[PDB]
Amino acid sequence: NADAQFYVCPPPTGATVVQFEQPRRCPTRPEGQNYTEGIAVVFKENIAPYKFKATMYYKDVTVSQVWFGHRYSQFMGIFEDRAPVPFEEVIDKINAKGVCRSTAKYVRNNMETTAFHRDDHETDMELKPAKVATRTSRGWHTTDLKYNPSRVEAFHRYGTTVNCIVEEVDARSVYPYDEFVLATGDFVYMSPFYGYREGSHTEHTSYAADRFKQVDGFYARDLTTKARATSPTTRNLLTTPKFTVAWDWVPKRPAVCTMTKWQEVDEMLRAEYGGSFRFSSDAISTTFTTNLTEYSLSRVDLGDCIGRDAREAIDRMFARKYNATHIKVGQPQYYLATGGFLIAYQPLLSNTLAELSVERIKTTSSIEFARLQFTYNHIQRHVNDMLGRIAVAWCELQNHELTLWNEARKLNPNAIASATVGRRVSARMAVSTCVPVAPDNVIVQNSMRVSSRPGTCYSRPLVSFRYEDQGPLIEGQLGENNELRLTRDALEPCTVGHRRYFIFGGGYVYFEEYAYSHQLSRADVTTVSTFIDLNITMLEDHEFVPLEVYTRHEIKDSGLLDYTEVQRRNQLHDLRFADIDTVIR
Amino acid sequence: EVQLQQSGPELVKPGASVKISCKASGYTFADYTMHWVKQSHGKSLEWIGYINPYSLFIDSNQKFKNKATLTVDNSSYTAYMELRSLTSEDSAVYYCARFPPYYGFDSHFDYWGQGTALTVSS
Amino acid sequence: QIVLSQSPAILSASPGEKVTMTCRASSSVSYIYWYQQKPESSPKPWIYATSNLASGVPGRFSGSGSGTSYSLTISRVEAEDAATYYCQQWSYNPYTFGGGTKLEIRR
Repeated sequence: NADAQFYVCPPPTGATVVQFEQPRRCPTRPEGQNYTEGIAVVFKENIAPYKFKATMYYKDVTVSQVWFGHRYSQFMGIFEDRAPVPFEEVIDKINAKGVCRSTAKYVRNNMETTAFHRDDHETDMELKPAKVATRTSRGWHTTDLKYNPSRVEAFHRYGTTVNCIVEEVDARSVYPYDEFVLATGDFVYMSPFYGYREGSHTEHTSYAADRFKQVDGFYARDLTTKARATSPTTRNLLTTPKFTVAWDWVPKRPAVCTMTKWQEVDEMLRAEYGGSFRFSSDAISTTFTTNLTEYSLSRVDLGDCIGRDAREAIDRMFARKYNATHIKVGQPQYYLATGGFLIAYQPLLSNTLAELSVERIKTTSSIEFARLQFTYNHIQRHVNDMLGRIAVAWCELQNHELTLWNEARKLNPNAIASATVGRRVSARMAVSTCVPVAPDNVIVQNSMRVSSRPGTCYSRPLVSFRYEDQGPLIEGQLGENNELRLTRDALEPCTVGHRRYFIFGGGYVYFEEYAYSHQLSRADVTTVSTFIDLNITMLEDHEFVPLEVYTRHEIKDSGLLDYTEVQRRNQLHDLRFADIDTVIR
Repeated sequence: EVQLQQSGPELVKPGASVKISCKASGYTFADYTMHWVKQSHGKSLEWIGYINPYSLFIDSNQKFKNKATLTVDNSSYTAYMELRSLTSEDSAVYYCARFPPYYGFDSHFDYWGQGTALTVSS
Repeated sequence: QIVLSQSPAILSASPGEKVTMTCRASSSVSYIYWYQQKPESSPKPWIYATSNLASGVPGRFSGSGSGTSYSLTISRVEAEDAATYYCQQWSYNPYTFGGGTKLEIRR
């Protein structure tokens, strides 16, 4: 056994004194974030159109040209036109009696043109309901057969059909609400909110003033039930060159909003640090980030829905959970969050604690940054709280153990100083140190008996050793941890049953009845551990693959009919099926 | 031609009620609105309100809510204005006027009555 | 109630002179409407839809304006053109009339 050295240091007497470090100032725990309990309503940018109901009144005018051959008949042309019903026929025939006259009279291609149904005299025809289709709105018409002229052989003849159609349609408008489109596909180049009264004349129109009338005190008569309505309304009636549309006039402000309510958060926590507010919601797992200054709702164009929906939702959420435990402090506050979110926040305070330029906000489509800000902060605050508690406990343990190190210096100053300097040293209020030389190739005697005085016998093994090989064998005595002392001064009385292990160079030497028996390895004695185990493993690497529930090619294929692809096929028809180059003379 | 014959009781007691009429002739009485205005001693013209003889819809000045009520006689082609609780400031010339039953650019008082002159005194 | 201040309160004119009378509104109105009242007689329609001339009025009258500012002009003033002229609006409830502008002829 030679993996361990041996050591000789003299008596420590010198100016090299050393002291232990005194207790350190342990760190203070971080105080913690102060929150404000509160109620929030979160708003996004409105992307939905403004939707309203309208009624179309038009006449399908059809004039056909038939040539009558000997055996057959051939259409030579079919002319289809859409004629608007006049204002006076909507009010005094259709809304009044449920009838429409059999003559269309209208201006077309800068000419007043008239058309009689079946080329017959004018009569009033009853509007009857249309044939039912699924997922269609209601409709009414006057005739269901086309009129074609009767046969006179080898002549061209003409026949006119007039069908008065009334249709209910859905109408859609998008900001700045200068136009709207109907369910037919027909644009109307007038604001839905246009009118002659109540200041509405500032709204857009691109039609002449004789095309627009308003009827106050309008009572709608249902065309199926034949029932007149009980409450009046103001109707806008606009005659276009193809149809006349009718709709209710409403004021623009309580109908339209630039924002729309997205989330109602009953428990919204507000924290202030770093010159910002952090609005955390534990239910939807988001944190929003805003500046300290509130946002003025006078900066939002068409933003009257925001204060209405906020005050209504806050009062429900206060009257559902916070009824007996909290009070509202102040009025609702408005904040613009990063990503384009408007937050209406109502601060609360518990009953225990109560001792004393116009513009458009653009929202992002991905809330994932706010949900990553939540999950990061929730893990960060927990790992900083736990590792800070370990750091205050590690400092307190290392200060508490210093008392055990002061009582152990006086017992064994050799081993305590050699454990706190970093090198084996000798030591003997301060402590004075000395560095040993390191010898090896030591021989041990076989007798622990003092021959001079037979009634005594040495406690520790006798050794003989050499500093280097050119030096004499120095007589000494084996000490603690392979320290070979220079004096033979460890005496003790001789007893019975004497049995000893002593550490001798990487293994134990065994003496029985003051006589050398045999040397051992350390792998012979049973090892007990002073140590407390702690098996910390590392967190392994993980790879995040791209993952989507629908690719962008899937969301575009979800539509039934693609306008770019149908027009690309249809306009290639003469390049596939005709010849556009040849001219016959 | 179009004429609005307007006659009513002209001398009345304070704290009473009077009914002015405006007989219409020369046009269909049911497809125009009948309006009423007030001209006190040449100071201004104040609009009272109107009535549609067909749908019986009424839109009125809120200044005259506790003062005037409007009605029609469809069989007689006459409109009526009833002025209750007559004080002396009600003494004025009251006119009747024709107007279209819609709001266009053309819509204006195109025919008038001659005016009944009311006097609240003793 | 919307107000129609109608300046001047009284204007004097010599026969042949071009004169003008204004009507300015408190809020914006869609159209303006003019009426003529001679004493012991009803008002008669004079100018409708800010520019159009009523049935039987002379071509020497013209109107102009939009929004909150309106005007009535005579190219050469005759002696029968001597009455009060009222501007009125119906864009708001109630319909209101202006204060009137009295036209006096010089001799």
